[PDB]
Amino acid sequence: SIRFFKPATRTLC
Amino acid sequence: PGTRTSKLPNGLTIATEYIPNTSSATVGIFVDAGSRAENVKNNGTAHFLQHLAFKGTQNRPQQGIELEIENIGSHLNAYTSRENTVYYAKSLQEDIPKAVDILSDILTKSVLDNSAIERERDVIIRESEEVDKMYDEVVFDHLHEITYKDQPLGRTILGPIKNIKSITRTDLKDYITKNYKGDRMVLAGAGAVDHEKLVQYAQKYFGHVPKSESPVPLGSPRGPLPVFCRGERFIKENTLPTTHIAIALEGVSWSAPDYFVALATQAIVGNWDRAIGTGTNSPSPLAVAASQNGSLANSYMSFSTSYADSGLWGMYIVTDSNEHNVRLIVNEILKEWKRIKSGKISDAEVNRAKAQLKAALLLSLDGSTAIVEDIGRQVVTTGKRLSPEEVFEQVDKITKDDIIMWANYRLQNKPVSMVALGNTSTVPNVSYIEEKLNQ
Amino acid sequence: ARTDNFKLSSLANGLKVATSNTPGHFSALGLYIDAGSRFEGRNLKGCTHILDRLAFKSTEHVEGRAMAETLELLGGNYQCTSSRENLMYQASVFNQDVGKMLQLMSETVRFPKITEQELQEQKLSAEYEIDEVWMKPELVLPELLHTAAYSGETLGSPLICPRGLIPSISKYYLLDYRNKFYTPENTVAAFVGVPHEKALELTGKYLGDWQSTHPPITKKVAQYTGGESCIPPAPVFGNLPELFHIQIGFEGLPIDHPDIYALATLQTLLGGGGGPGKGMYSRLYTHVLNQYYFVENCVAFNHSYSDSGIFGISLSCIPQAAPQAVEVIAQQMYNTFANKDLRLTEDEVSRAKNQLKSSLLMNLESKLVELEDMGRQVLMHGRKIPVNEMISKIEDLKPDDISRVAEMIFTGNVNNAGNGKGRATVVMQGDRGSFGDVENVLKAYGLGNSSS
Ligand SMILES: [Zn+2]
Repeated sequence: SIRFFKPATRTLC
Repeated sequence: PGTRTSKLPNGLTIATEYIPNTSSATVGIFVDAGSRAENVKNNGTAHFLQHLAFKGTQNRPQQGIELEIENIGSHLNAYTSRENTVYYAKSLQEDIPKAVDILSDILTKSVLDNSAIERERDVIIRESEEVDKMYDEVVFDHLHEITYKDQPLGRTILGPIKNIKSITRTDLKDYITKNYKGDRMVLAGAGAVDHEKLVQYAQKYFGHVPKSESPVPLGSPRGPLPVFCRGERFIKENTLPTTHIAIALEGVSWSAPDYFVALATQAIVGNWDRAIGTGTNSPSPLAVAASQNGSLANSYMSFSTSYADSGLWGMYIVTDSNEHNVRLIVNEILKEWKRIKSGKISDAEVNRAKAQLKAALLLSLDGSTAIVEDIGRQVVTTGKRLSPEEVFEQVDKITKDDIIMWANYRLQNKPVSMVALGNTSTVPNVSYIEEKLNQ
Repeated sequence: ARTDNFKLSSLANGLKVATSNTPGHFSALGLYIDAGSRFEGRNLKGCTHILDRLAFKSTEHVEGRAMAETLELLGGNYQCTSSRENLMYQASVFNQDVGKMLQLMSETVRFPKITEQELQEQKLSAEYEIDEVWMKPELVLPELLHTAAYSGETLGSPLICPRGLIPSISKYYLLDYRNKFYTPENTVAAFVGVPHEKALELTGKYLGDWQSTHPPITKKVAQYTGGESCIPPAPVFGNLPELFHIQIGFEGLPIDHPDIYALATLQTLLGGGGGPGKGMYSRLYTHVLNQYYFVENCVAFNHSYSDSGIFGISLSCIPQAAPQAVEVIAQQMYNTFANKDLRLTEDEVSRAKNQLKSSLLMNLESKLVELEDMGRQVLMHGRKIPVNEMISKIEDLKPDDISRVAEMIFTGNVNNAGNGKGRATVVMQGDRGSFGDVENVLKAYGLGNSSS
């Protein structure tokens, strides 16, 4: 990565 | 010009931002659900649902959804977080209604075939085994478990293997029945979109959704505030090459008045990588120390997580399991937070941080999808959307003083929770950390 | 032109100034230079890459440190990149900062200092970058493809600079390159969300007095030759499965060619790969990925440039299957026009058409993408094709159109300015033998052209 914010999430990616 | 809003009789909110000179758009349904709406034996359902929503509905068999979307060149995706469940679509403007139709169909009229539910238990397991390979992911899940001890926010999104094997179609249908209420969801759209028409389609395809009997505005408090619990969990793993540590303190929620100030402070500390540096022309005393005499770690990353009623703010560290004394890098980090608390920061670094912050929150709102992301998440967790211009204002007004104040409030005589995975022998205690920080 | 609010004009020194769209939450701007690795010849090899890695360092009027700090203060969302056909400096900034960003951009474009130290750093750093690049098949195969397709000339002139040639890139050669390509008449200043009037004002202020060096015109047309090449199997890493790779192509079309939309539709129809809408209903998926799993990847590619292009299919498989790779690919190409029983269907074509319109339009939702596409279009043929026109040309495509174009390409019947051969370009990584008599299989399927 490089610089900011961070929450968890699961995706049907 | 700005974000248009309308509310359906069943409580559903429709929020929109038109983008000139476009012929495509994004529409998404946001539901205030996620894993924080489950319980211990329930844990993992919302995510399980997301998987099944793509397996077929009362109106369209699985392959039917796929082929239909692919023929008009649209895209369909979904995700689950601890706070919500989101299903969304990208399509040409001509297909917006088709999009709303399909979204509502997958969300509320999904088949949930017993055969499907059993085959899927394996996929979800496989998925679980993959997350276990992402050390950062692992560390933060444990951190949530101990920090929000025995609370909703303390459970993971995927849930325990135990639950993945035991979830039943009944569990699934109950979750849907309990949580899917108009007053608990937002239909957000941006791009080549007509607000009035979208509200109509909303009524047409989502009108049938039940209103909660005890409706509450999307912003209003879920109930008893989550409580931050100090604690520590050391996960010894001598086989791991790198060690991972996360240190947190109670942070800020989405609507907190000091929300942007908290982000500003995070940015002043910033990140650092042993190979790359800071990605800043001028590194902080912390970054310099981290890199000196052999390096004190592989990398460190300041983080901040927010929820409607709570938040976590802290540092995430990565060290060489065989080369680093974790204590040393922790000391430097605490030294840096104290520097801020003592006001020993320059106008320049404060300005650097505000600039970093504005770009990160604003220049990133580029396509309709990112904009729907912002409209949707803000309204569903907060009840409103601060506009880009409003956010700019909020960041721009931050002062050196605001930051010094905030740090002295949140990082002095407050509890901290910590998690360490890998070579734990060199990692300091949570009481060690508070002692040095408050000192 | 009309709805995009696109306006174009020139300064007296020839610098073209292009603007589009209307005021928004923020703006985008950039300088585009008609340069790239295809103009390096053998004498300036590696100069394009080093100059772009040197972007935004010290200039005659701005100390290196101040340049960096000011760019941070502007949000730090800026970059310089280059390719075979382009060299660009771009950024998105808040509306009130357009002028300051433009000033810095013209400082690094007109008055770079390029000190001994700065150059030494980028050179030292380029060696390590090349070493990494050579371990990535996704980067390496396409490189080999171009080199072979044009026999190392222009479009096939190395995009990855040979390791041994880096230390000899001197300030002298960088200045030579700059004096040949960094002239106002070879540059475009583009802005999105900035009023044309304002843009002319700012451009004139920072670039108006810039004068040309009137260098010797050294721009050769691309001559497709086609050809063959094979590098050794990659090293067997950890748990990773050993794979062989092969790319097969033919001369494609120039990006402004009239059948370009048919050809991109063909590309989409083939699709391939390694939620819904991800192209799982494309031919390469259905006829290859789903049929053979000794195939880990299979996709169609379409490299299109100003005067030529390379069109074809890429395939990655298990060492054991290599012997069948060529035939598999040949069949697919054949089945797009020469198989009466697998003619391109209305459904296939209609879906491909919508997926093409879709990805173009969605990509264009991004200001930086609108910006880059505008800059390059103006740089190339001095006009910005209006989106409406683009969509129309796609929607009017009919299955026969796609079939005609497929045949033209695979028959080796393209007639670009460079008057290319109709010979296939076949490039691969693995044991050469494992692939068999490549040319024979292709001829067996009527692919290519053997008679001039
Ligand atoms: Zn999942």
